[PDB]
Amino acid sequence: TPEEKLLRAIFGEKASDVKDSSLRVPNGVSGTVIDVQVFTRDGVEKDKRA
Amino acid sequence: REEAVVWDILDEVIREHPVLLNRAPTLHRLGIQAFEPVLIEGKAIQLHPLV
Amino acid sequence: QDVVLGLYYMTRDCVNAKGEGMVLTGPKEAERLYRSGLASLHARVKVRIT
Amino acid sequence: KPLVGTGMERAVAVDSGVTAVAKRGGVVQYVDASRIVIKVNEDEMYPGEAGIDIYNLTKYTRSNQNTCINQMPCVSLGEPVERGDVLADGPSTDLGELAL
Amino acid sequence: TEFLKPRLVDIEQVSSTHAKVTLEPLERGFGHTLGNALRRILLSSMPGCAVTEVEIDGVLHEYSTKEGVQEDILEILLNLKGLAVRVQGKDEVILTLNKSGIGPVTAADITHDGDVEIVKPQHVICHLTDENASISMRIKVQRGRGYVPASTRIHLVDACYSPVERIAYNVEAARVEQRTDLDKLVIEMETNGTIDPEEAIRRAATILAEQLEAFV
Amino acid sequence: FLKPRLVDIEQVSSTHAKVTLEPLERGFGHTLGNALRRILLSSMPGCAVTEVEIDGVLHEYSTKEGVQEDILEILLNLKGLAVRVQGKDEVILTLNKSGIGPVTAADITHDGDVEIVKPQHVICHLTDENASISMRIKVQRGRGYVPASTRIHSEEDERPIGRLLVDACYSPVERIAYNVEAARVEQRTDLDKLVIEMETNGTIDPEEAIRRAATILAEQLEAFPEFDPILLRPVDDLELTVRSANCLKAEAIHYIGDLVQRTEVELLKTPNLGKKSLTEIKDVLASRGLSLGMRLENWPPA
Amino acid sequence: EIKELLKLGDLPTSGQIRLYDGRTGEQFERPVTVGYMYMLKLNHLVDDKM
Repeated sequence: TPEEKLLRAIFGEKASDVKDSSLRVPNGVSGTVIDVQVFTRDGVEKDKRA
Repeated sequence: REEAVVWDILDEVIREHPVLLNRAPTLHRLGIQAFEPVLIEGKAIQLHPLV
Repeated sequence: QDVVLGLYYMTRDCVNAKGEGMVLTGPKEAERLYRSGLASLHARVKVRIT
Repeated sequence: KPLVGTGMERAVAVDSGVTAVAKRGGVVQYVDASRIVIKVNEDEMYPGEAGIDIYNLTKYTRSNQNTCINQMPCVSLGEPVERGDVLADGPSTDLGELAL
Repeated sequence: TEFLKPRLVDIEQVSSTHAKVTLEPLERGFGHTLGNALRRILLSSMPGCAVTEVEIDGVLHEYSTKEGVQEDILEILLNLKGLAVRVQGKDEVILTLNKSGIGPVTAADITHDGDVEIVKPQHVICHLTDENASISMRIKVQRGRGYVPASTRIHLVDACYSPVERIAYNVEAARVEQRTDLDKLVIEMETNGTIDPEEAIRRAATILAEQLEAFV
Repeated sequence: FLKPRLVDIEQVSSTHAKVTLEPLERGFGHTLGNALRRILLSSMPGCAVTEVEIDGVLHEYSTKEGVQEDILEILLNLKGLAVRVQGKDEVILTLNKSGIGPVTAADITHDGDVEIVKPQHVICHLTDENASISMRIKVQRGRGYVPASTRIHSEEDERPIGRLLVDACYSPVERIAYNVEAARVEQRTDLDKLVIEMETNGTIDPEEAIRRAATILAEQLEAFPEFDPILLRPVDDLELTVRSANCLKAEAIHYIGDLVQRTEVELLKTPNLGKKSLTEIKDVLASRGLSLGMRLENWPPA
Repeated sequence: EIKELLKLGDLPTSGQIRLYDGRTGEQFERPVTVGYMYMLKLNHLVDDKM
């Protein structure tokens, strides 16, 4: 919108074409990560961590 | 961020602002009763014995 | 429940106890007599009350 | 452990798969928080393959109630064990008995 | 590993002989130990002089009837127990009740001595009925560092030394900034008017401090 | 108005002892005694182990190969390790051992202020011939119970994930009991005694504890908006390269407010800042609406 | 058999002993029942329900 357009041009920020869907720890629960498993579609390239 | 100040602000908004307490099997109108909030460290609701 | 057992155990009398039969100016020194272990909580006593 | 018991808790603990029960009697070759290796007595042992019974203990993993399910060895290095004995306790079990 | 002292007092007193003082932060579980050790000292142990024994002019006993007074001798003894006496360097003083008349004998009807001070002139000792109703007696005070009843004198009036009439401590949750839970200690006292509750607390706990003078 | 004092302190064990108090007036044994019990149980110096970094361990929920104890079990065992220090408020020790056999508390490297009260204490066992465990046991001193959960608020980069925080068990005292018996001193009407029989882990002397207890007890009787917030953020919040951050810190620039005051001239005159670093700084500052040579006039308020 | 096993433990037949308030240090009137009860923690934990 207009005020947002002014805001961006004042501060010079590129608004990303990507929205943040990242998985984050549920509010209030605190623990230690003991395991990580990555499942990949057969035929899609496995990432670095995987 | 839960900055230390906000707590005191909460103590302000809680003071004269009542809250409603209700239980599951509501029968008579006393099934819902208004109280005055007292901030408590814990996840449990403290309910006056006489009620 | 707890409370009524409290007032019941408080307000009650046995046949013989500490300070049985004595006299006190008022409730103040009655409680003062009890809390010091001198007089039993339940004992037959004449006291001046207003 | 239940301080006041019945005598059933042993059966409940053992008969349920939570605890790790010895397949065959013998002595313990190796005792780790990970695994437990038992050298089988010759009498209970079969002629071929010789062999020792190695029990791989289940370690910390997700349960159905989102609780923890983990095993600990109740035996010590080089200990006599008998067939059908508790080698390891599961969660909420003490020495073959059931501690809830 | 430094410690915590209170920092938000507010003595709210009703009238004069009564007081309700409060102490804001206090480390967890310190409110009960302070409140209690103090209540114990305040009640069971305190300097003061009231009445130990009073001779009877009409009779030799606590069980009898006086001509001119419908009050039993024990009754008048209770009234005497309720008399506020503050004495000076004189350790034991004795007064006299000389008076007669168609009306009640007050605390202002007692004899005035040098080192004796009665805080309450309106205090009622006993009534005086019709005519002259012969009455006057001698009253002996004494000291104690606690509460000593009449039966405790084995070798009679109950001696009420401790000026405290009533002592109570209420401990409630104390909130300070980022410290989770602290104790708030409220001491409520009633005295006989001889020594004000405020100083009384001080001297009371001062006894405590004297007891600890051999350690810290 | 007789004041009390102490008398024979009977030590029956490394664990516990009975301290006694002779001159006690009517009813004072209880008033002093219970009050003393309270402070004794509650407030006392303690040295309980806090932080532990072990060999190949990322979290307390794993098992190390060669030890039948789970890591969490080993932490729980360490929490029960009783040590006493003198000049240091926090010392870090180093534990090392291998081969088949129990690893006790005497297997740690001995430091200057380190005193192990239970050398026989079992930290963990060792099941294999070649299997070895090294760990840093970070022992600090404090009062009361400080759980591991409340320990993280301050945070401030506890990043060495190999470091497992443990609940603080700080307190010498286990059990305290006080009995008053009538104590007859040669001449006196009637006086009481105070027998305080206490239980400890050995890390505190009876006289010392009994002393501090009444020390604290008496000690209580002692009263008986303009400008940008962004300017006060640390330079690390700018998320510069390590080099630039260290250079700025070396030039006494610890906050953003300090950086926005400097000019390009002045920064280029520094011994360690090239054109690349300056480009980076100008980039990150411009990315948040800031720049160099910014004046805020009034540095600082309070 | 219970009382008989209490005798072997040096503990009273009543199963009741004297208890003292950790606050005032004074004794509690009447003996109270103390013992060892096996207690379970069901999983209704408040940080779930809240």
